[PDB]
Amino acid sequence: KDLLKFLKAQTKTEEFDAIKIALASPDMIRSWSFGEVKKPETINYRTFKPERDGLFCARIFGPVKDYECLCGKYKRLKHRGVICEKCGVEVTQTKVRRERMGHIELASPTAHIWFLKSLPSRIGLLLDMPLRDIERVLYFESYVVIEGGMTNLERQQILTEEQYLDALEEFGDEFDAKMGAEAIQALLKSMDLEQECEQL
Amino acid sequence: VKSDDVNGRTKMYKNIVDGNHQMEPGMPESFNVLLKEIRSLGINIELED
Amino acid sequence: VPLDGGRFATSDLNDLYRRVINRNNRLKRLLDLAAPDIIVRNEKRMLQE
Amino acid sequence: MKQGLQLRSLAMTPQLQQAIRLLQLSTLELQQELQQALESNPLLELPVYQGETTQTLQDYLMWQVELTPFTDTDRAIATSIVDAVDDTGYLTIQIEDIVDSIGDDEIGLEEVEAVLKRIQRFDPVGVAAKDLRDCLLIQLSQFAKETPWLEEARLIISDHLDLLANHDFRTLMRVTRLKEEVLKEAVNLIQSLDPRPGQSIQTSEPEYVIPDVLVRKVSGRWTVELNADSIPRLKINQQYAAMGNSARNDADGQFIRSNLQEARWLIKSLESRNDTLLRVSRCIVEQQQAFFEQGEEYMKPMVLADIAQAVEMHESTISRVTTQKYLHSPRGIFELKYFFSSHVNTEGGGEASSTAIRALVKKLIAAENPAKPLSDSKLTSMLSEQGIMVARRTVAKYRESLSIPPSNQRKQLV
DNA sequence: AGACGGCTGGCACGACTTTTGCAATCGCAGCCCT
DNA sequence: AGGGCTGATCGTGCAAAAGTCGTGCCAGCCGTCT
Repeated sequence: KDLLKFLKAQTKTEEFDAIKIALASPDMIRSWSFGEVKKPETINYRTFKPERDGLFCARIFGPVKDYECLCGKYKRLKHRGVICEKCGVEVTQTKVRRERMGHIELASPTAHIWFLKSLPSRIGLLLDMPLRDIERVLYFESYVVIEGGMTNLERQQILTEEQYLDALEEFGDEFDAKMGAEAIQALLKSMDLEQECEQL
Repeated sequence: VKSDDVNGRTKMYKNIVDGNHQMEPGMPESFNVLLKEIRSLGINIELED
Repeated sequence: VPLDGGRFATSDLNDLYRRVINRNNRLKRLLDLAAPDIIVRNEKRMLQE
Repeated sequence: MKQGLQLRSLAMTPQLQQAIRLLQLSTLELQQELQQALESNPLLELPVYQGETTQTLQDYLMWQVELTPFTDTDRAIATSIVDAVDDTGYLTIQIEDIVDSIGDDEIGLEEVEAVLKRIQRFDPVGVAAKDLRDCLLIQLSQFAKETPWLEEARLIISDHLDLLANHDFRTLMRVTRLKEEVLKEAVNLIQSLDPRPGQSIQTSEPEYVIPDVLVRKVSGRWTVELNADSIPRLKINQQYAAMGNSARNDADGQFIRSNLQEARWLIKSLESRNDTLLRVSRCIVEQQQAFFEQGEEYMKPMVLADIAQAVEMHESTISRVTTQKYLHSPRGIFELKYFFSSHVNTEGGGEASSTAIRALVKKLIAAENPAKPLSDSKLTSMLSEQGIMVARRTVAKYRESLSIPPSNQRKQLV
């Protein structure tokens, strides 16, 4: 970096005309996701130092107060793209420290308190094929039928945990039935709204 | 100008001292922070034109 | 928001990334170990709760 | 009495040995290790904030740099100077370090020096001092030349720092040829040059201490209480404990039982470390209550074998786990090894130590002429008068340990 | 205007500490090797 | 049909080589008054 435009590039703004608000897919969600921190610790009065992969942790949530790092390596504002090995965090302006959220995966779903709670209970539309059954499906405790025409069960059919076990025992390995989402929301995930729109 | 985010305070002071008397629309700096939100940018259909 | 200086007392600024990394790493480890459906499901419930 | 038949155990090695080795570590060393271990076990258990501003510390210097007209490179170099400033207020990393970290040929020594000189005295005067000395020259030059004896002070500050370092006023007067005691006004003004103008704010140096225990000296007999909040607690996941016996699969039960055994061994290791620490700490606080009360000057010769014999402490587990224990008491924050003071000779059945000697030597050098400090021979005489009998060899050696100038080198013009 | 003198730290030896590097053969009996 | 052979369990020290302090000891040096 010639440093003749780095500060110049630091100050910028957009028009933001005709802004839209809508959902997305997890790709951009992890595109925002950058770091990985482990601990819930707030601050250590033992050394008055930031938590290591904790809250307000280094190698996470953006730069450090100075261009100096928490470990101490590559401590200069002149160092722009060099990443110290001791703790990997971008050494730059603290403004980006406000402009860095994270993404938390934990690899599994649960209840969305988005539907059936607001003045409009989108539940039915939100759960689509489940139709206000996504909340019940948020328990991984039914493993309802996913597919299976050989078994006398619809693909989008409710098979509670006991119902799932009975189907697996009776229909053998023909009555496919999965959970997470458990009651109906997985079959919602395996559904097409075009037929539902035509039927409605 | 009239509040809290001293971030463009430096720009305002520099412009006034230069007699520039100029400001940049930018973003509600706090709505730029609300984008920082955006369900963690989860809602960014923002079609900035 | 440290009022007294000795203790910060983060006024509603807790981080659940603790739970995030805990559950994700535990799930990654136990997944290779064919974890019980019960433990996996409890982690699932608390994971997206 | 004699020999015939009769008579009749053993310890464990490797796994128990590893668990024991974990405890000789530091407190936070044990805490981070516990976190990393618990990362595995499935059977165990108002956007931001700010300080003084405009008065914004190093960031105030960064802002005053952002408060002046400069290009992208000038601002970047000023930021490199400001961010590379230590808690003493001087430029922590020089221009060369910033150039090396950047690796940019466009940023040059001349450009960096110009940007730093533009940021030499803005808020406050003498920031990023880059080894304050030319910072002192900058303070003198920024100070009005109408101040009397300013020429003498500037001449002294130019290249006579070494002569003033030894407090050799005679050498300074002979070298600079300054009028004797007329340069005293200049020297006093140099004393009031506001060093650490950066540290004035940058010395916001925070205080850090995590004593492993607290000695309340509760009505005498210094009452040592273990830092239970600083003592971690190992919890076993009882849900896993109730979810393994019902496991009709033997492999899951075996893995759970092995994990439980390992976790129990670890928790027992931590608890044994804590308990042995508490017992030995009680023994030492009994031994170092005089060190706790009167202080390091009255710090008795304390040793582990003597303490182990005195308190029936562990003969070798103690020698292992003794590392890294800290205590907060009326004296202050003291290390575990800091409690034990070396052995020194004392006649008439009395006894002597090392920390006692250090504090006594500090007092004796304090009890010396400001022009002429106490000789190592004089320190030996003082120690013998105290009954310590340190002698000149150990006196000079400990004064070196105390890191103070003795007589012929602390000598100053009165 | 060179020696005194204590500094003052380099150098020394042992004397107290100290850290790591160290797990088994059980126990039968069935299974594998011969 | 007979031998090998297997480890499921078997857990608060020490010891050992090393290091490191205490105290001494020693060698040059500078302030100075000769």
